[PDB]
Amino acid sequence: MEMEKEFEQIDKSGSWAAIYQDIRHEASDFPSRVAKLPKNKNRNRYRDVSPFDHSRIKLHQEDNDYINASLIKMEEAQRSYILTQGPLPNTVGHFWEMVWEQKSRGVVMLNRVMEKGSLKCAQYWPQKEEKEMIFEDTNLKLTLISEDIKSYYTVRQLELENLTTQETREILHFHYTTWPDFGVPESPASFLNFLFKVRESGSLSPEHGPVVVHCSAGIGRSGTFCLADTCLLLMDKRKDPSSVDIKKVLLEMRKFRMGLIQTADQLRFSYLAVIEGAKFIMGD
Ligand SMILES: CC[C@H](O)[C@@H]1N(S(C)(=O)=O)[C@H]2CC[C@]1(O)CC2
Ligand SMILES: CC[C@H](O)[C@@H]1N(S(C)(=O)=O)[C@H]2CC[C@]1(O)CC2
Repeated sequence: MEMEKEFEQIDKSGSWAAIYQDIRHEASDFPSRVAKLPKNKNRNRYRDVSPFDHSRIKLHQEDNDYINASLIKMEEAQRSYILTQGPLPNTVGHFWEMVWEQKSRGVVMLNRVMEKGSLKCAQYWPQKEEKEMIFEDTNLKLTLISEDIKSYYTVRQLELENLTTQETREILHFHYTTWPDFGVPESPASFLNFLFKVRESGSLSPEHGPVVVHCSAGIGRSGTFCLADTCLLLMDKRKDPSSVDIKKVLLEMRKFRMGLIQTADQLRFSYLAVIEGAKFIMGD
């Protein structure tokens, strides 16, 4: 079926939970043996969210190459994404090592450091220009260059220096600051505006390594971001945009990381975002 009318048909019939459970039943199951080794327990935020072995990002280190991060490679859309958990106190150096080694331009953050009165990820970037951060375990230096605070999101320019080689690179930090502590946003308008700002920066384009996107577990909000982006790109590329099947795209993405889209409300919100986004592209 088309998307917008399949949407109203699920709303009128109130069957979002049944649709979402079907997706959960059909989703891929691949091994995640490296994630479950005892030496990696303090590298995982949640015991039930792990990267598959076949798609995990490897650190370029001979001691321990493990990080909780997955490469999502979308062949028809010609887009790749790295989805990862919010960094932990003992993985902030690994996080920036990955950004460096994978040649990423942008980092997309969809959570606040504290939500619901609890810590959802480490404070992993510097908050003042004159107070830079040094990660001694991976030999990297990180400096805040500029910050632009808007009503729904903040964009930061950061300098990452590899202290071994003295090479430097500019990294863009895109921080969506207004996702509610409970539920999903009422309108997708600010989320779409944010997606378009990431796109306009070059961070999603083939001349760079894959964008790094995270929330707390790296599957819920993060899944919504890449699902919406890929669906909109496919609608632009194909002769028949009504042929894009958001459930099929989601199942393709779940070949590369488990659990993408965590609730039926996140599934409905993803439909809403793609539907509204397709009207603005036209092109309007
Ligand atoms: C009551 C929670 C359900 O998951 C609701 N469904 S439901 C029953 O299928 O209509 C959708 C999405 C989330 C929701 O609260 C609002 C409409
Ligand atoms: C080619 C990877 C580098 O050798 C990494 N650095 S780095 C970024 O150049 O400082 C140190 C040593 C080993 C390493 O993988 C992790 C920390």
